[PDB]
Amino acid sequence: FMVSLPRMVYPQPKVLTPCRKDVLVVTPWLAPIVWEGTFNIDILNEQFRLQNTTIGLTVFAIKKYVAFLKLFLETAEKHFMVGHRVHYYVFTDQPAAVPRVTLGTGRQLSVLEVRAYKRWQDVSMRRMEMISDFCERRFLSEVDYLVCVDVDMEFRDHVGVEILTPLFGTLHPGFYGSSREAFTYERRPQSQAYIPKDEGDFYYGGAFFGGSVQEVQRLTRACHQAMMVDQANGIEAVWHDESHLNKYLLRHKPTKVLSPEYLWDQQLLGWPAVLRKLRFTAVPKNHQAVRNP
Amino acid sequence: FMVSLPRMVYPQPKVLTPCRKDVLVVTPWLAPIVWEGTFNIDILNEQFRLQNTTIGLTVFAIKKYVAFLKLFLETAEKHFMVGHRVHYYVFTDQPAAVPRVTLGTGRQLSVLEVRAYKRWQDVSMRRMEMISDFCERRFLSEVDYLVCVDVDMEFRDHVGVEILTPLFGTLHPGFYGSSREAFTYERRPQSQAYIPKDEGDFYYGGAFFGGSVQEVQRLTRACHQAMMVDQANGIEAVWHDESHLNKYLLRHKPTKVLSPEYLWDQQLLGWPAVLRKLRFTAVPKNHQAVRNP
Ligand SMILES: O=c1ccn([C@@H]2O[C@H](COP(=O)(O)OP(=O)(O)O)[C@@H](O)[C@H]2O)c(=O)[nH]1
Ligand SMILES: O=c1ccn([C@@H]2O[C@H](COP(=O)(O)OP(=O)(O)O)[C@@H](O)[C@H]2O)c(=O)[nH]1
Ligand SMILES: [Mn+2]
Ligand SMILES: [Mn+2]
Repeated sequence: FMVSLPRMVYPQPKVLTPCRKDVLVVTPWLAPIVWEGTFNIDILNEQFRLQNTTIGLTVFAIKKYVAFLKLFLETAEKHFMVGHRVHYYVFTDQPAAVPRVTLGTGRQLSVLEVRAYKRWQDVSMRRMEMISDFCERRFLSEVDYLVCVDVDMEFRDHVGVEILTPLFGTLHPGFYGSSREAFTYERRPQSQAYIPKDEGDFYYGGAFFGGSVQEVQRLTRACHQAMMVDQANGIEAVWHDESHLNKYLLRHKPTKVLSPEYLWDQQLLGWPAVLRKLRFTAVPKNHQAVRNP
Repeated sequence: FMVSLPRMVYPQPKVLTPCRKDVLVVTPWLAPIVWEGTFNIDILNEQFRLQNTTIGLTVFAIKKYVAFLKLFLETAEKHFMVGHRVHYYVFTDQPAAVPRVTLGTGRQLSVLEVRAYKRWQDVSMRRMEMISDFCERRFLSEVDYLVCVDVDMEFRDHVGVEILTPLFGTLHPGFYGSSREAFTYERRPQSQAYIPKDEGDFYYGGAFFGGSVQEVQRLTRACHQAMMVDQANGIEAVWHDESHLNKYLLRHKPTKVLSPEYLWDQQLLGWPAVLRKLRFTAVPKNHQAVRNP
């Protein structure tokens, strides 16, 4: 914990030059918004390697979504926390369908067998319960941070220790330039996910969040308990786990926010100038086909 | 610790508008640089009041510097952490010379009697030993954060919970626009404070640093132990405690950096456009007169 950095030679920070002139790089509660140009990865790598950091990555591959694992894991090997200790946790109803992907040194993979729900909405929402539960089973004793992502994705560029913090969310790529009234929060007061039209900082994506194990256990437990209240009341939030994630992060502000570099869809949104890197991207899929037998 | 924010109405953060176009607002290790325009103090106040935060302020008033206490404490009452629990710790060789300043509710003051050294350099440097020591005597059991400042100063504007973080330093007002080779770090390899010409992020001021009690105890202990090594080797760093502070913060990066709004000298430097507020400022003094009998 008490550990000195070695001597390093790198460019001097420039106090009187903004690191970005086109985007917000800090939230109003002083959380960094992580864009390329904001960080020197050499300094961050040193800080996190000196603390012997282990990062857990959770991914759900239930029913037909096992098809996405090979690309997901291959590309994670090229781009996700390279040089750091990584533990992948693949949650699936089909252990035998997990592809045999070759891992770099210091990286391991565990297959966690879980039930499949019929409705895609329930598969998506029940990730919160399943993550919270495994926080006691394994994660508290095995990793320092958890990164919780969608599987229908691939890494195309660096995703590293710059994201690590007690609690982070990611700007949804559909909404980063939108006004809060256009955000697709849950708007029915009868749901635990309700956010009024005059509230909201950002629209966070359900496909990429994380933090310390303690903060992720808190978040996932809270979202699951809220879902259960909604279920008892006969209501399902408009965007499922993402709606609840958004309510949680409004009331418990994240300590870093990831830019849409970290959660993108090039088919739908192209490659705008404001994105210097496209790091973690959607794999094209046919919702109706892939979500049903 | 687990505490939800209430509903709040405030302006939506603007993802595609920088909060400052003229200054760096985040370090390359993703620490916020605190300037006006970077923070919504209403959100921060909520976060810190929900955690029932107590802030300790240490100040040394040794020998003739007791004269600075009345203005220092009066202006702290107007501007420093108003609304939060505050404990002032006045270190002095003359308990009876501490002025009777009226305090707001939830704010208290303790007088800590310490020895006076002859040389101003030693008075300044021995603050590290004295702070580290009182971390066990009182601070661990009494406060959450410590703010450690010069007494030859006055508050002129808000200094609040925006500064609070595990470890912070402040940009020295003489050097915030300077290249690292112009920084007045200790440049003799025989001193524990030595920093080579090609290293250094910022020139931090010895007059304003702080953090959690744990991190402040670490810092002050390390700087005192380094001073003692230098003393045994017959060398005194060029800028005394400030030199050692700079070496420490180079190797243990702060989690926030305060802009020179928080440490200014209007007589020497005026009021540049880049400073929207002048918060904590030098009181004009005659070094030779005030540092000697
Ligand atoms: O049949 C399913 C449906 C969903 N998921 C998981 O739930 C996540 C969220 O669903 P999806 O990616 O379909 O949501 P979208 O990105 O299309 O909104 C997926 O990435 C998978 O990890 C799954 O494993 N199987
Ligand atoms: O005789 C002295 C000399 C120094 N100090 C303390 O040490 C700090 C640092 O010294 P000073 O302010 O003279 O340094 P400068 O700001 O002029 O570099 C002061 O603010 C006081 O808190 C003191 O109390 N008495
Ligand atoms: Mn998806
Ligand atoms: Mn001073």
